[PDB]
Amino acid sequence: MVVDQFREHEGEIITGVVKKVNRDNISLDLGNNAEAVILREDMLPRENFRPGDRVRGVLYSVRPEARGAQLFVTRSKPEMLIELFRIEVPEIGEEVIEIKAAARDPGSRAKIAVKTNDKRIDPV
Amino acid sequence: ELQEKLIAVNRVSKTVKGGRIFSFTALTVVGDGNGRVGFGYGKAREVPAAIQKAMEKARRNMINVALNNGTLQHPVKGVHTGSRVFMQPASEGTGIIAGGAMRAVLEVAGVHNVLAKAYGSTNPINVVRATIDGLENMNSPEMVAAKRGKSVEEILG
Amino acid sequence: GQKVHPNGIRLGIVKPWNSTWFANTKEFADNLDSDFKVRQYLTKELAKASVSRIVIERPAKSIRVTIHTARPGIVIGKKGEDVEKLRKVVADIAGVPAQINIAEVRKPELDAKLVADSITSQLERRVMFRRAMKRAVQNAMRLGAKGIKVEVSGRLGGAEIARTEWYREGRVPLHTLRADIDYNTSEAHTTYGVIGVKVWIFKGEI
Amino acid sequence: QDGTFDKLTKKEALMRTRELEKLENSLGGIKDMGGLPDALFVIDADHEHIAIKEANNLGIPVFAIVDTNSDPDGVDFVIPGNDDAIRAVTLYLGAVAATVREGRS
RNA sequence: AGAACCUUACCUGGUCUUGACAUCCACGGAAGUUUUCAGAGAUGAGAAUGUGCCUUCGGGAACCGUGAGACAGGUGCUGCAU
RNA sequence: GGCCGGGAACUCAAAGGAGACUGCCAGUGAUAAACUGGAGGAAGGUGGGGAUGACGUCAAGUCAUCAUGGCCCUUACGACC
RNA sequence: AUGUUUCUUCUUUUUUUUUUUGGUGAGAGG
Repeated sequence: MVVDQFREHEGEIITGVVKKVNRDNISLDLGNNAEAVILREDMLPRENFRPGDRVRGVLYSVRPEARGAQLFVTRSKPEMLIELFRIEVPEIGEEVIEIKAAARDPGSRAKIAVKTNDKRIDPV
Repeated sequence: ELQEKLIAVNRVSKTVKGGRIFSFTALTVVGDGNGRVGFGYGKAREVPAAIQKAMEKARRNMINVALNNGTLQHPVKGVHTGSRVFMQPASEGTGIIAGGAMRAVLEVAGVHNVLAKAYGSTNPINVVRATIDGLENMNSPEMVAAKRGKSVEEILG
Repeated sequence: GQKVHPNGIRLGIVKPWNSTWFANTKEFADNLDSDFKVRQYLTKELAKASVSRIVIERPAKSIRVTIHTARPGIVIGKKGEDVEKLRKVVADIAGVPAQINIAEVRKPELDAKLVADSITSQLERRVMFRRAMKRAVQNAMRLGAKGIKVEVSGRLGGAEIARTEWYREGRVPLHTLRADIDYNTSEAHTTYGVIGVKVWIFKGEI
Repeated sequence: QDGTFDKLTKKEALMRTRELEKLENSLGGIKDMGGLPDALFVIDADHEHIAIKEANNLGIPVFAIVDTNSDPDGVDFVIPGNDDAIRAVTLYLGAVAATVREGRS
């Protein structure tokens, strides 16, 4: 029910504490006995996390698996860029500006395409 | 970005049976420095909010002037209600002087070569309406080659 | 002649009293005598200790003082030896063992007393009082407290004539006793007068 | 739809339904709109003149059916046509619905 | 929310001036205690005698004197200084 | 002599609440608002009353409740009887 | 019907935490 109430978080930028760092994944503690995973492909190429570090990432998939991590978090995919812009730009959160497309080379360069219906606002 | 420049402060009041409460009419101007000019009208019950509420209209009042080589085009009449200011040409005179409380307005358009003289009544309020209105009906030689003649290059010689 | 305290009209029904213990009329005196002058000596030393309320509940042949601060690290000082120094200077005064309850708050900046002496701690050196208040007011606004009307008094700005103004943000109950709003006041006596302060910070409801 | 009565008195909640319904019909089904649209269709400009004033200050292109009595000072698309009919305005509304049938794909 | 002394800050007279009260400095007196008085009372003039606890036991906190004091005291004014 | 038993009915005693809202009926009125009659009830339209004194005016009073800038007395305007 | 004189102002800069199960007696192995 907590995950259902956090329907926004399941999709937006959840914040976790690094519990364990393995070679292939990072285990995050979200609180309330919820554990999330960032896979190696879901990390930025130059990030180095330590146990106890705070990490933000987009919850891009919830899997009802009988074993393993249920919550998959990304920092590399384009959704991380879109949701960071939604939080940092009020005009995107208010649906005044729309992000139409996002292309990303994680930890190097990204492009976002923005549109607005209000001729008084410069979306760029 | 908006390149703020702020000028005006003077009290206005209301005089109610309680008393007279000093509202603060404050004016400014907003522009790029390379063609987009437009201001906002602001007032509050203090000074720092009035310069902030005048900002939002100046975001939506920017009017372009087709800045030719960072100056004017040709001598235009900025006559409005209270001031009859001319916009005298000075083609790279390299002198940035205009009227009092108009000079700080014509830093935000960007120019460096123009003459002026506020004909009539020395008021700071009719300036910012006219110093865009003088700039408004002003047109670069291309647009008044786009209409008159129906030969662009022949007025260009 | 205006401005009754919503404090004194709402004590007990929503907010507990600042002293609760029984006495007869005959021992109303000696119980009362201890309360003022040691809180005088409490406010002398724990003025910099950021305290919120001092409820003194002294039962028959007993006394307990519930000190409500937010930085007890300077109240206990080191190894709690200064807590007994609060206790040795009160035991031979009232003649009764006076035990001390430093029960702290987790949040200092949502308190009526702390915002009052905040400007007063920075009034000594001449500050533009609006930004000084605005900072604390905004901080206390965004931190959950849904209403604030904040006051300063004296001769603000090095003035001579009478001046007072208030900054309204949110809900202020003075005709609804059900809701939750506090108020305090301290003073600033210096080489130019007494520059005073009131506050009305609103917390909530039932 | 589930509670709204068991948290206060029954007398209060009909004022809420008064607040709900009169802000339902007057805010319409426009709560899931994008806030600032790209166009706004005007049927008549006699007393909806505040819109064509307001829709012009943000550069939003907005239409207009005109009749004999109103002025084009402010509107963009002056289209003639009588504003007093029941089926004909729906014939106009059936015409734009053919365009809005392309205005989804 | 109560003018016989008091309250009382006003007046007459008689008085001490580091002072009714506070903290500190040197030293003394221990502190304490009843009573005879010049006198309106104030204040000041006296006699009998006493001495709990800690003892780092070359003496100290609780009380007053005499001397220098920093100050103390202000119902003396300004509510248009707050 | 409720004085001596008895009683938990009952006045009184004191607590947490139940009790009121134009809820219902009809006329009128713009299907609204709404006034006021009919009903029962302990009470009928904020049931009677108190507490709470908005923004502010009198730059209204107080320095003699207390605080406190300057001022003066500080062998006195301070102190005692 | 009458109601002095000289007297009242105006807004954009200040703000560190945090806490230092032993003994005795006998026997035996090397």
